[PDB]
Amino acid sequence: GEWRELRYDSTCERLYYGDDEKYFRKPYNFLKYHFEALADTGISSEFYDN
Amino acid sequence: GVSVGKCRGILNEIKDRNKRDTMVEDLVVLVRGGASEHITTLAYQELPT
Repeated sequence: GEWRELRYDSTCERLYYGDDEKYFRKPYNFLKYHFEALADTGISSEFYDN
Repeated sequence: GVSVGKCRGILNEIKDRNKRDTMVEDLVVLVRGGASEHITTLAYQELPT
C-alpha cells in the first residue's frame, strides 16, 4: 500500500503510478497483513464563557 | 417664647445587574477508505469541504 509515492517519465511524457517494486513478502510467523486504510479525525471543541 | 424644629432625612438606593452567556460548537469527521496521499490530504482536521 505504500508503493504509491510518485513516478514520472519525461522522455515519453508518461506519468504513471507506483508500479515499480510493489510487493511485500510476509515473514510463517505472520498469519496475514490485511492491508487497509482508515483515517478518522475527531475534533472535540467545547467553548464555555461565564 | 418656645420654639423647636425637628428634621429627619434618610436616603437608600441599590442597583444591581448581572449577565452571563456561553456558546459551544464542535465538529467531528469520519473518513474510511483511502491510503494514497489523497486521503492523507483529506485527513486534515482543519472547513468540511
